[PDB]
Amino acid sequence: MRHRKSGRQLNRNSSHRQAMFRNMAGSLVRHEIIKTTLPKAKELRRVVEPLITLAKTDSVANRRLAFARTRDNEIVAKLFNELGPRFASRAGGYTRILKCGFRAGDNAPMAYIELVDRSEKAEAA
Amino acid sequence: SNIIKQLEQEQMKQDVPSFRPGDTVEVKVWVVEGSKKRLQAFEGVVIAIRNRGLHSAFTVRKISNGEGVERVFQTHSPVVDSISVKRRGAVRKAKLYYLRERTGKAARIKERLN
Amino acid sequence: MIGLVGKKVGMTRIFTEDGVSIPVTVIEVEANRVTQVKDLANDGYRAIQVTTGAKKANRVTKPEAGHFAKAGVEAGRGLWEFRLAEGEEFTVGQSISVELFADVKKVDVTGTSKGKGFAGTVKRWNFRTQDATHGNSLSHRVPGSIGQNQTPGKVFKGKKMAGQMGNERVTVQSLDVVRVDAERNLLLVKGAVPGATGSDLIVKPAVKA
Amino acid sequence: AVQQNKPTRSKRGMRRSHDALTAVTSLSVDKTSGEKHLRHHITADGYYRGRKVIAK
Amino acid sequence: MIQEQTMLNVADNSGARRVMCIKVLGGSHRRYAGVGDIIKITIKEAIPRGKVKKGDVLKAVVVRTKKGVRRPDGSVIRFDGNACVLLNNNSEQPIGTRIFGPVTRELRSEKFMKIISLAPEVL
RNA sequence: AGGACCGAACCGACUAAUGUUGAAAAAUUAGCGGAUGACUUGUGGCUGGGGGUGAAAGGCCAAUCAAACCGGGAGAUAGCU
RNA sequence: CACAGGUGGUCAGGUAGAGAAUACCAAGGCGCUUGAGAGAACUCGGGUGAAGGAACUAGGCAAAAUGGUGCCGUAACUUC
RNA sequence: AAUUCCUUGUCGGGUAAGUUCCGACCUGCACGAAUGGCGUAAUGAUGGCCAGGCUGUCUCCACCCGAGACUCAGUGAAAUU
RNA sequence: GAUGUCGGCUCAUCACAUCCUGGGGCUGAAGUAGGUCCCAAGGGUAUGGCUGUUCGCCAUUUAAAGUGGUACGCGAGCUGGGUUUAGAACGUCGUGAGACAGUUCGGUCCCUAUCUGCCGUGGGCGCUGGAGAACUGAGGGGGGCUGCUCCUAGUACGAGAGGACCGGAGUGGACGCAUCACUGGUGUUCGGGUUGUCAUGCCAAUGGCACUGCCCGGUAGCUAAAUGCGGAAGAGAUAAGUGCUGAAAGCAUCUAAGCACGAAACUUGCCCCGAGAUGAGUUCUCCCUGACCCUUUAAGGGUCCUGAAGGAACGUUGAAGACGACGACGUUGAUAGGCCGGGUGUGUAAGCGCAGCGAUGCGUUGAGCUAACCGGUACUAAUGAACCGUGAGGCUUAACCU
Ligand SMILES: Nc1nc2[nH]cnc2c(=O)[nH]1
Ligand SMILES: [Mg+2]
Ligand SMILES: [Mg+2]
Ligand SMILES: [Mg+2]
Ligand SMILES: [Mg+2]
Ligand SMILES: [Mg+2]
Ligand SMILES: [Mg+2]
Ligand SMILES: [Mg+2]
Ligand SMILES: [Mg+2]
Ligand SMILES: [Mg+2]
Ligand SMILES: [Mg+2]
Ligand SMILES: [Mg+2]
Ligand SMILES: [Mg+2]
Ligand SMILES: [Mg+2]
Ligand SMILES: [Mg+2]
Ligand SMILES: [Mg+2]
Ligand SMILES: [Mg+2]
Ligand SMILES: [Mg+2]
Ligand SMILES: [Mg+2]
Ligand SMILES: [Mg+2]
Ligand SMILES: [Mg+2]
Ligand SMILES: [Mg+2]
Ligand SMILES: [Mg+2]
Ligand SMILES: [Mg+2]
Ligand SMILES: [Mg+2]
Ligand SMILES: [Mg+2]
Ligand SMILES: [Mg+2]
Ligand SMILES: [Mg+2]
Ligand SMILES: [Mg+2]
Ligand SMILES: [Mg+2]
Ligand SMILES: [Mg+2]
Ligand SMILES: [Mg+2]
Ligand SMILES: [Mg+2]
Ligand SMILES: [Mg+2]
Ligand SMILES: [Mg+2]
Ligand SMILES: [Mg+2]
Ligand SMILES: [Mg+2]
Ligand SMILES: [Mg+2]
Ligand SMILES: [Mg+2]
Ligand SMILES: [Mg+2]
Ligand SMILES: [Mg+2]
Ligand SMILES: [Mg+2]
Ligand SMILES: [Mg+2]
Ligand SMILES: [Mg+2]
Ligand SMILES: [Mg+2]
Ligand SMILES: [Mg+2]
Ligand SMILES: [Mg+2]
Repeated sequence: MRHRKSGRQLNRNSSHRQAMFRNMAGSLVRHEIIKTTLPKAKELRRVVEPLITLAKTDSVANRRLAFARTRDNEIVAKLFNELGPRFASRAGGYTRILKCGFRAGDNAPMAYIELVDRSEKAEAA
Repeated sequence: SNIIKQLEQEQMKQDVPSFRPGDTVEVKVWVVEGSKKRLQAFEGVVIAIRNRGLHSAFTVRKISNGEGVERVFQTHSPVVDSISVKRRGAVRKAKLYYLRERTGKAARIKERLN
Repeated sequence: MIGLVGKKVGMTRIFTEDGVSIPVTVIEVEANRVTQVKDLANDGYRAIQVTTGAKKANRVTKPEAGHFAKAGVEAGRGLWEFRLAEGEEFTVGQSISVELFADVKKVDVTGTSKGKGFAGTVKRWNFRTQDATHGNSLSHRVPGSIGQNQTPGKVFKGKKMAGQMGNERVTVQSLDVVRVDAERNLLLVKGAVPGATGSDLIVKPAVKA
Repeated sequence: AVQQNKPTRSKRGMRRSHDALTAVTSLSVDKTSGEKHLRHHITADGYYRGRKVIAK
Repeated sequence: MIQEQTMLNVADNSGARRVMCIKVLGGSHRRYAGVGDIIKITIKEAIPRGKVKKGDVLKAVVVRTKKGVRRPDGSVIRFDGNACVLLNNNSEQPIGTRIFGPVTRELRSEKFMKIISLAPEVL
């Protein structure tokens, strides 16, 4: 059974699933909005939303912690410097999921995942 | 869960002394020695602590007559009268399950001076 | 005697004065308001229909709402009937408390078991597994032979086979009634009861010894 | 395990009784774009619940 | 949790050192023996001039187990090894005159009364 | 020194599971034997069908060898279906 | 067959290593031409298991186990 | 006994219990001297038997990680009748 | 123009010529224990050594270790040890090739389930206007085992030795269900230690890979070894049996009339399913109150207007789940995620300071981190809407009411 168990396997092993969510949580922080399949999108929320909760407090530890979680200094920068103080007031729920259509080649149900308070100027550059 | 926590703390002990793994405790327990109700002691190393409110337990190991004897005490049980730290133990891990394969001289636990 | 509808809060323990741990199941039994009294003249049998707790006004349909309306009681999560002993009498609207079991020694608890989903013969029927090795071919948990030969040349009805396990009506009998607390809408019973936390139960006084 | 008799065309037609599709009845129109889109789905021009949410 | 083929140490001066459980007595298909249940044993290792010899088939009361006994409060008592006490085949009484190691208060019953007195420690 | 020892490449193929409308008309995976020798391998050459070759299993001789394949006698014959 | 098979010779970076083993890497080359979900029985392939330890079975099949270097030390028998 | 039908021969050993094993006897249905007899150290992916260790082999299954199985989209077989 | 063989495993189902438990007649039955027969099929009915063995012998249990049928049940369920291939040997037979119904060593077990059957689970329509609940209970299934000790009583009984009936209490074995509070197992999503190597410039910290690299612990969950509960008592009608009254047959006679008893079998009783119970039942509540045309004029066909209750959809989901189904919630909102506080688990993070040549230690510091958990919180997402389903519902008769 699956009684009270949390977390999708997404037809991938632990190490793969982890690295995929490390890259994806990167891509979102960078482009502030990404298109992906709805199940992945819904799981990405459990990865990215606490990274921002970290970035709300600037510290050497917190920075290294988020670093070990992202493995990209470009992302840890954007987090503590920008997003943290952007979502400074906001008590969770830093992302939004917009269901779009269905992918061609495989009929997967797609979605957009964006940062609640989006910067169209940081997203393009 | 709210009702359950209410029913549990009203049954919970308030006087429990602090002890951690490594510490050598002397559990004074209520027993019926045939036609008598007296206190028996069980002085041994605390090798495990389970923290679960009312359901909190702990494992005490002693080497009685060459053989190892562990006892699992339910902390909030009325059976358990007193708990007393006889020596403060110095260990790293929270479960000293490795000790079960150690004898006499190898099994010694350093004193925690602090 | 009548029964009361309740809710499974969960299992805990009770430590006695003589240092014994009684394993208990906390049962939240709020008041059970009568919504219909069934009599021989109108229904052909004697029973009381009751409701308990509350239900979202928007979630209460026009037919349900009106049924409750007639009784002059607030809508509950559902309705359950209890057959009346010769003599037992109640009025519509009359509220029943867990204190009904205040002097009932043992009770029978009817719940809805947790659902295991599709279960194999090994779990479902306690079938013994075939050999793990010694040349066994893709036949470890399988049910083995399911019949004879030309005679009868069919599988008999009721054959123990894999299928849906759990999530069904289950009664546990003769459980010791540990505590009754009106003020706290509580019932304490020795031993486990069917169902998951938060599911509905039915407490009735023990039918057997 | 194969068949002993050819199943008939009626039997084929029978097995296929629950094979029919379900027309999407969930189409709504956007109060701003005047665009058909699925219920709880962004429009082809990136509109959702009247606001332009995606710039695509 | 003693069963057929389970080897046990001896908690007495009966002469036996190692005994093997050959049958869990006390009911058809009975699976396990626990602290205070009678078993049929075969002596596998024995001292040169003790009361019993190697190969002797007889009975035994289990006194200590690795699984151990439970108490009304939930309290467990685990021992480091499974050990029994040799019993006279028909009399179901102790072959030894002395008991070694600690035993539990579970034994206190009229037929195992001897064992708890002689016993050095009772838990 | 050695048809010496342990062990990769290389040469084998003892066990198990899988696979058995296979990934494969003989494999894969884990373990296994030999590994300076009667070792192993590239290229080219000789031996042809009652014939070859064979540390011999009727083995092998181009995916079925107690007598290869192709074509012919040929529509052999078939008291059999 | 765009097939887990078969196919002779040459080359031999770094750290660890006895090594051409193995592990991670370099240069270089690839993710194997259906994907998305879900997380039932059952099958394959793995990880861990309380107490017991061959009671399994035709048979310890299969697992599990052992595993390196140096030194100490090593029985019957023997063609030494 | 790779040989013994009667036969699980008899005895001794090992085990709680041993149609196998080891030792012994001889009544060899139907051993026997290069169709070699009888021994033998070493060697053996050889056959029988025992012990320690070891464990899901078993008591008696549990839980977990993966590839299928199931659902959606694309492609799209087979034996048989 | 193929019905796979012994034995095992897994799973069984029936008979009763009954192994145990139950009732009972005789006994060469004192008691205890037997012997024999009658009734009885409800449940129960060992594990090992040896051998391929079934069987059997043996060991040790047990209340018992039943006898048979089911293609000597069961290979499109597994095994392949026995037994018919091809290799080889011994004995024996034959000049020989070879042979044995003699032994011995080795030796390929395919099949994606169309029909029936069976286990689960849905879709349709029906039940006469539609709809939501709660029931009734025709019927079907499940279950049904038993040891030991104690009281009566060391009494009846017996010369003792011994040792009960009836009835009552307690505790087990085996089996079944449910549960996760406890003891635990697992827990590749939590925390720590560590080996090799590569990377983040480097130090310091970290991450990747090496079975989760190798390990130590462990949350929720699932779960057995864990801990609750069950078999019943009672009622009815009986079996074999035991009798009361009693003729036929002045007597006798359990039987012919009448009457009292009598079993784990049977019907109830307990548990589950259950009105497709088409014989489609009941109870309560809810919803709908426009016209027109045509024809073969009738339970006729169509059009306009209408679109209720309800169901469903779509979304967030669930200790519900293959899918379907079932439950919770959808802003008048805790349904999921996030967020806050707590718990739990791991075991004193980073950084800095001090001690030491250094490995390393100490203080800050029970630190840091912490999944599925408990208590909260609208921060993100659950949108106003659509679709199916209608528009007062047949005739006959009776009883009321007009
Ligand atoms: N979207 C939506 N919200 C609801 N809230 C309550 N009922 C409904 C419903 O049918 N649809
Ligand atoms: Mg896939
Ligand atoms: Mg890895
Ligand atoms: Mg109900
Ligand atoms: Mg479930
Ligand atoms: Mg088995
Ligand atoms: Mg196979
Ligand atoms: Mg297998
Ligand atoms: Mg068959
Ligand atoms: Mg028939
Ligand atoms: Mg050599
Ligand atoms: Mg090669
Ligand atoms: Mg290989
Ligand atoms: Mg070798
Ligand atoms: Mg070698
Ligand atoms: Mg050549
Ligand atoms: Mg030949
Ligand atoms: Mg001619
Ligand atoms: Mg011809
Ligand atoms: Mg390809
Ligand atoms: Mg290599
Ligand atoms: Mg184990
Ligand atoms: Mg262990
Ligand atoms: Mg051992
Ligand atoms: Mg055996
Ligand atoms: Mg066996
Ligand atoms: Mg092996
Ligand atoms: Mg291994
Ligand atoms: Mg043996
Ligand atoms: Mg001999
Ligand atoms: Mg060789
Ligand atoms: Mg045919
Ligand atoms: Mg009879
Ligand atoms: Mg007779
Ligand atoms: Mg029977
Ligand atoms: Mg007997
Ligand atoms: Mg047969
Ligand atoms: Mg097969
Ligand atoms: Mg031959
Ligand atoms: Mg034969
Ligand atoms: Mg009826
Ligand atoms: Mg982590
Ligand atoms: Mg460093
Ligand atoms: Mg029903
Ligand atoms: Mg420190
Ligand atoms: Mg927290
Ligand atoms: Mg109308």
